[PDB]
This record gives sequence, C-alpha cells and structure tokens, in this order.
Amino acid sequence: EDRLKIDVIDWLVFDPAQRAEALKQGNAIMRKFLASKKHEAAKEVFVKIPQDSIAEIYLPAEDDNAIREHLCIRAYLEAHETFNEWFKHMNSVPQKPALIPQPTFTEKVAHEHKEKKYEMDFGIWKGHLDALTADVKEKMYNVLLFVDGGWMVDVREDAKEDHERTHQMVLLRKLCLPMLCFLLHTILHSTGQYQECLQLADMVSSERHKLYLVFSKEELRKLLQKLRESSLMLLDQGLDPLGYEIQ
Amino acid sequence: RSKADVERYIASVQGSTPSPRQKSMKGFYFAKLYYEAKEYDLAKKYICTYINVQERDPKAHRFLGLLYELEENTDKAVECYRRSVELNPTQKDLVLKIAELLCKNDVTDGRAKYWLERAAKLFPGSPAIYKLKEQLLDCGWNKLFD
Amino acid sequence: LFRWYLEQHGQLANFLQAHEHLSWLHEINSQELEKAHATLLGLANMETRYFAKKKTLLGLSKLAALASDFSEDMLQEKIEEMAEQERFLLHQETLPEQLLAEKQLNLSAMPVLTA
Repeated sequence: EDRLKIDVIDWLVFDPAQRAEALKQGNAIMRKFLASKKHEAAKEVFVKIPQDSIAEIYLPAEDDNAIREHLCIRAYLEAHETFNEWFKHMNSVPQKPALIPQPTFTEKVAHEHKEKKYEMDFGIWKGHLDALTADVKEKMYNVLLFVDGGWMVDVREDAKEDHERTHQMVLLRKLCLPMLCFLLHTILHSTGQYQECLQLADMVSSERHKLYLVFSKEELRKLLQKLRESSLMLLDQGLDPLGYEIQ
Repeated sequence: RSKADVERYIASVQGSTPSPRQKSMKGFYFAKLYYEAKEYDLAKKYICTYINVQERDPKAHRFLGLLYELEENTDKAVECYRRSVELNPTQKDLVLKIAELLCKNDVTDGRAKYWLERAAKLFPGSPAIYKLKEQLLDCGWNKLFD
Repeated sequence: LFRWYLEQHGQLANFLQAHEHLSWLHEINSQELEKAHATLLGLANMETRYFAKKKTLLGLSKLAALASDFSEDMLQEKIEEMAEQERFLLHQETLPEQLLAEKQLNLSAMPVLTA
C-alpha cells in the first residue's frame, strides 16, 4: 500500500491550484512513514513536492502549519542524511600498516613508507570527520532546538480539530527527539567532545524547550548513564566531571 | 514592480496567516521579491528570518549566500554556501563556488586547499579547476612554470 | 582514597573513591537517582567559580529528579524550588551581547554573578 499513497501525491502536485492540499497531504503521508522510520520513503515523497511549492502558495490555520510541518520534516530528514554519511565515514578509518616481523631489508623500506603514508591518511580522516561532525551537529540542533515553538509543534492555534494529526505530532516528538538526542550524544562522544555531551542535560531539561517531557522515565536514566560515560573520559583527561579545570 | 508592490503584499499575507511561525516561514517568499526590487539590506533580513524557522533548507541558505555575494561579504557568503552544501551534497556547483571563493580571498589557510581538491574530483580537469590552481599559487617564476 | 585521588578494578576503587562530590556519579550508577538529585543540587549551590557549570549541574540535578521515583507531590516540590533557581540564573543568562564584548567578558568562562 506504500505506492498507493506515494502515488496520490503526483496527482495533487500536477494541478498547481491544489498545492496547499498537496503539501498538507504530503505531510500526513510523511507522518506515517516517519513513525516507521522509512526515510527513503519519506524523502521520495519529499522530492515530489516541487522545490518552489512554499513560494507560490502564499493564510488559513491549515496552511501556516503545513508549511511549518514540512520544514520541520526537512530539518528531521537532513538530520539523518548527514549522520549516515558521518557514520559511514567513522567506519572507514585508515587501517594500520601490517607488520612483517623479521623483515628483509626490502620489506623494511616498503614499510617505512606504508607507515608514513598511513600517518597522512589518518590526519585527513580526522579532517573530513571534523567537517562531517561540524555539519551533522548543526542539523541535530536545528531539530532539537527548532526555531519558534519546538519541533512538530504548531505555531498557529486557530485551525479546526484534527486529532489524528495532532496526536501524530506528539508521537513523532516522543519517537524522534529521544532518538536524535542519543545520536548527538553518540556523535559528541565519538569525536571526544565530552564537555558538550554533558551540556545535553541543559538543552533537555531547559524550560525554554521542555524537551524532558518528550522523554519516558527510562529514556532519561539511559541518557544519564550516557553522560556519566562522557564524564569518565573527562576524568581520565584530568578535568572535573563536567570538563572544567581542577584548580 | 516597485517598492509599493512588494511592501503592500506584506499586508496581503499578514491578513491571511498572522502567527509568528507562518509569518517567518513566508520570509523566503517575501525575500523572493525584494531581490527583484533591488533591495538587499531588506531582502537580507527577510530571508534571514525564514532561516530562523527553516534552518535546514539548502535553497534558502544558498540564496542568502548568493545575496552576501552581491554584498561582497566573502566570509558571510562562503558560510552560507557551506550550510546549503552540507545539507544537500548534490549541489556540485556550490562546491566549486566555495573552492573558487576560498582561493580568491585568502590561501594561507589549508581550508582553501581542501575545498579545491573536492572541486577537482567533482569537475575532472574542467577549465575552471586549473584557473583555481593558478589562483592558489599566486599568493616564484620557476614555481609557476612547473 | 586520598592516595588514589592525588595520583577496571580501579573503577571498583573508583566506585569507593567517587564518595565525595563525585557522589552523584556512583549514585546514577547505583540507580540511586533521588540521591543523585540532592547532591547535584548541593554542588550547584556552592558553585561560584563557573557560571556555565552552575547551569549544567542544575540541569543534571533536574534530569536526575525527573528520572527518579518521587511521588507526584514531592516531584512537584523539587521542580518548583528548582524553577526558582532557574529564575534567578536566567537573569545573568540574558545579559546583552553588546556589553559583554564591551566589558571584554568571557562568554562561558565567567563566574556566578550576584544580584
């Protein structure tokens, strides 16, 4: 039935006079797929939506929200497109030169070089990494700290009742905000940014976002056993739990 | 169009969608017409507000980078392109631009070298690639000959 | 213990050495959340040397308490007495970015200022 739904979009996109209904329905369809984490499904739909839809449509409470929801959804997708690239890279680290104990004088020199070339690649694989870390992070904070009212949260409050959508928007927050936090923690930990890891407890507990309400009690503790792990590595470095110099 | 045509449309969608989020989500489409009416200090703030709510749109980010390019603010324009590129890797032409601008402004930092390498592998041996290779070297006679 | 701090199974001796301010750590580990909340708030209060750190500790304390097993009544007290702390802090938090480059102040590496 996947196709039935992703195909009803091209029918609504064809007629430009129904772009407001095409987007709204595109949202709904992408709300079902997100709850299943079908990101190639959600995105295959996301491209069918002409890149210039938003511009033309220009506002009923149903169109202000669907424009916001669409960008929220793009903010979410882009937060998985850049992580899978980053993650793919983290798993392609240059491998150490192989050792040939009891080497011939030939094998000694081939190895002096293979050992010197590797000490060039590992520097760039931290180079490319840093730039894929700086980018995946930004996206994770665009979703977690979504501007003007939080992620998947309507700004317009005068639409007509849509319990399906509304409760789909509360759910999407409880499936994906705990899951984006845990990823960002995994990104920060993987790159050794431990001080910042611990600063996820400010972001989450914050009264500005009230992200902690989107967490189950279990997920919290789990995030608290994740942070205590970053803390350790900060002690091993000689700093206090939170990364500040011990005077 | 004129100044009246675009600033009168403010009251057009203001009377159709008044909440702050939808008011800011129309910033890109507000800024779409100020770029046409030759208003770049104004268009800048319109797009920049849409970026405040739609921070993951590669089109909007690039549009601001292209607007900072008209403003000749290299540091600001480059950063905008970077965001659009990191969001969407298929924007090859922006990888050239970043490499093109990094080599023109300052070569002292290796970041200009890095982006030039990528630009090369996206456009194998294009006419612009060598042009950038010569630009980076510019910042001696025997060196150019080699 | 004072000869371990001055300097695996070293984390079992870390489990015992985490007795004292490192408390909260072995408290999250022991699943003693309510306890972790009390000391996390206590370390937040004495905190005067670093603002960014006084802010982090409360956030942790709060996430500890929320994740713990207080009755909805007690919880409502911890988060209200807390809401106060966050209320004072928010003040130093919203300090304009004009005078903080004027006064040549460190962004985060600054102290817990008083009223």
